[PDB]
Amino acid sequence: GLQNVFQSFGEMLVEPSWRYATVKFGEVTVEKPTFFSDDKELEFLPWHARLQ
Amino acid sequence: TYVCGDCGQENTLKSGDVIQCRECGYRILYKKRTRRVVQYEA
Ligand SMILES: [Zn+2]
Repeated sequence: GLQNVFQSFGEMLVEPSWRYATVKFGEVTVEKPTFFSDDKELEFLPWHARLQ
Repeated sequence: TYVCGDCGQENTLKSGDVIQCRECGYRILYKKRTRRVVQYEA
C-alpha cells in the first residue's frame, strides 16, 4: 500500500522566482514498534500502550 | 511497596519523580497488598 502511495506523487520544480532543488522518494521501509525509554530500547506491547 | 510488571521486584518508591522500575526500564507498577484484616458478610 505505502509503496504505491509514495510512487504516485510527483515532485515539481522548486523555483521561488541557475540553482534549483528537487527531491525524490525511494524504497519505503517500516520498522516494528519500539519503546524509547531513558535507559535503552525495550519491547513494546499493546497492553503497555494501553496502561501508559 | 509497589510491584513491577513483567519484572519481579518491589520498587518501594514514594518520590514524585520515581515512577520507573529499577534495573527494569518499564514504567508500570502495581500496588502491593499488605496483611490487613477485613470482614465480609456471607
Ligand atoms: Zn521491573
